[PDB]
Amino acid sequence: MLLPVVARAAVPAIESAIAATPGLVSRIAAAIGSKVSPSAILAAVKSNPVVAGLTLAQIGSTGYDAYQQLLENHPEVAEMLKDLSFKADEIQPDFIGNLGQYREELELVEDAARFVGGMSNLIRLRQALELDIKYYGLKMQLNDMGYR
Amino acid sequence: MLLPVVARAAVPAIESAIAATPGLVSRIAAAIGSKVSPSAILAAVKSNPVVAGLTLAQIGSTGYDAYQQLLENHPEVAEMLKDLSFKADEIQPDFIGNLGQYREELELVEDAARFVGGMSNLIRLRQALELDIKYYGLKMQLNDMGYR
Amino acid sequence: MLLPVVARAAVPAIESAIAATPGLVSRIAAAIGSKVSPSAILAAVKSNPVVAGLTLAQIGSTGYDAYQQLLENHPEVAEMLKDLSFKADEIQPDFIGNLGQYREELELVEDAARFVGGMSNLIRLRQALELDIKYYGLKMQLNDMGYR
Amino acid sequence: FLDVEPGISDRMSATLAPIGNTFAVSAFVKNRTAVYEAVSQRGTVNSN
Amino acid sequence: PTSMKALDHTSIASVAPLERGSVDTDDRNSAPRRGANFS
Amino acid sequence: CNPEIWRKLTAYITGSSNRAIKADAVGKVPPTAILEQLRTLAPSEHEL
Repeated sequence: MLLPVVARAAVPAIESAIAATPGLVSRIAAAIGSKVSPSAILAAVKSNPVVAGLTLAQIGSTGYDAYQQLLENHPEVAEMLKDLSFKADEIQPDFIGNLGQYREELELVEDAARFVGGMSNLIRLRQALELDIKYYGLKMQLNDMGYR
Repeated sequence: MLLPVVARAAVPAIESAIAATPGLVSRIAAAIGSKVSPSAILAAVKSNPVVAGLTLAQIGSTGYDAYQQLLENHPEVAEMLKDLSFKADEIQPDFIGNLGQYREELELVEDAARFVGGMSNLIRLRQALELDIKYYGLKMQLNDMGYR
Repeated sequence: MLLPVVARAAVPAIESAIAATPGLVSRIAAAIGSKVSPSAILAAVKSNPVVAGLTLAQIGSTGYDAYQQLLENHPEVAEMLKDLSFKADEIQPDFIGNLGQYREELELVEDAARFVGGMSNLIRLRQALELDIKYYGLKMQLNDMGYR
Repeated sequence: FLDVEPGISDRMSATLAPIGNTFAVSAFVKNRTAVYEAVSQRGTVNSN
Repeated sequence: PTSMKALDHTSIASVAPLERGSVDTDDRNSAPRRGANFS
Repeated sequence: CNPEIWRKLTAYITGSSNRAIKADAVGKVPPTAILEQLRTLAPSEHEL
C-alpha cells in the first residue's frame, strides 16, 4: 500500500503530467510494463510504492517534489528503487588516462595536508599567505593597542 | 460522527463537486442510498465516516485529497471502506495461459538469485557485467595509484 | 547523499534561478567545476552537500534562507562551506575598519597565526614562499659546499 | 561550607578503578618503542 | 552530539556456506494457517 | 612448499618484519583476520 501522506501529493502530480501530454503515458506504460491506458497506471501507482517511484523518474518536471516526499516516508524502497532505475554514465575516452597525470600531483598535496592538518586547514592556511600584506600590519597594530 | 480535522476539508470538497454538476448528486444518492436532495447527503456525510468515504469514491476528481486525509484520521473505517467499495478487475482471456509459459523462465531466475544473494544484488551484478569495459580499466588504475 | 528534507528546498531554488537568467552558469563552473550543461550541475547538487552549499550562496536572490536550512540539516558542511567561500575585503582608508566587515578575516589570520607560531613567524613564513625559487637553490648549494 | 557527597565518589571511583589499570604511563612507552622499531627499517645516521 | 558515523561504515568478514540456499527468505511473513472445521 | 607465503602472514600476525619481538609487547589478532589476508596470498575456489 502507498502511504496516504505521499499519495495525497503523488496522484494529482502524475495525473497532471498525463493531462499535459499523452507522449509520457506510452513511455511509463513501457517502463513500468503496465497497460497503456492512463486509468491503469494510476491504479498501479496506488498499489505499489516501487511502481510509484519509477513513474516519478519518468517525469521529473513537475514530479520531483512528490518523489522526494515519497522517499522520506519510505526508506524501504529507497534501496530497491535506486537499483531498478539506473543509467550508465557515458565516460569520456580521454578521462582515465587524463587522470593518470595527476598521480604525481595529488601525492604532493597529501604531503602538504598531513603536515598542516585536515584538508580544511590547508585551504585556510593557503589563503592566509595569499592574503594581502596590510592585514598582517593591521593585526599587529591591534596588539599594539592591547587587543588580542 | 466525523472528526472535524477531516470534515473541515471534506464538506466543502463535496459541496464543490455538487455545484460543479448535478449528475453526480443522483449517482451518490443511488450508491449511498440516500435522499436525492443535495442537502440530505450532506447531512449524511457529517453523520457517518463510512458514508463520507463512499461519497469521495464517487467523485475522485477534486475529492481525492480529503479522502486520503479521512483515511489518516480514521484507520477504523479503512478496512470496512475497502470492502464496500470494490470492482472486479476485468481479466484478459489470454492472461492465465499466457502466464503458464513463464513457469520455465522464472524458476531460472530464482536459481540465479539464490546463488548471488537477494534479488537486489542480482540486478546490480547484471549491470556490472553489462557495464562498459573501460570502467574495469578505470578502477584498476585508481588502485595503481594506491587509492582504495 | 543529500538529505531529502533540504533537497526540496534547494532544487527549486537553484532551478528557478537558472531559468531566471542563463548568466548563473558562470558561478557553477568557476568554483564547483561542474560540467557546462544545466542538467549535470543539478546532479552535482543532489550528489554532494558541499557542492550544494556552493550553489546556494552563489545565487543570492532567493537563496539565503534555503542555504541556512541546508546548514542545520547537514551540520558537517558548516566548516567546509563557510571556509570554501571567502572573499577578501580589500582595504579601508579610515582607521576604523573594525570587525564590521573585516571580522571574518582577522579571525582567519589568527588560526594561521596560532598554527605557525608568533605573529612574526607567519609573516616570515609568508615571505619565504614569496621569495624567488632561485634563493632556495642558493641555500641548497651553499649547503652542498658544506657551509651552514 | 562544601558538602562531600559519598557514593558519587564511589560511582566515579568504581569507574576509574579499571581505567587506572590500562592507562598506566609505563605501558605507553613500551608501546612507542615498539613503533619506532617497526617504522625505521634503515640506518639511523640518515633521516636527519 | 557524539558522532558514531565513522564507526558505522564497516564490512563483515565474508564466508561461503557449504550448501547454498535460503537466500531470498531473509524477510517474509506467511500469514497464519487455519484449523479444520469442527463437528 | 612455498617459502614466502609462510613469511608474509607471519609478518602480519607478529607485526614485525625484520626484528625480534619481546615477551610483553604481544598484541592480539582475531582469527578471522589472518583468514582475510590468506585469501589474497594463496587464493582458492574452496573456502573450506
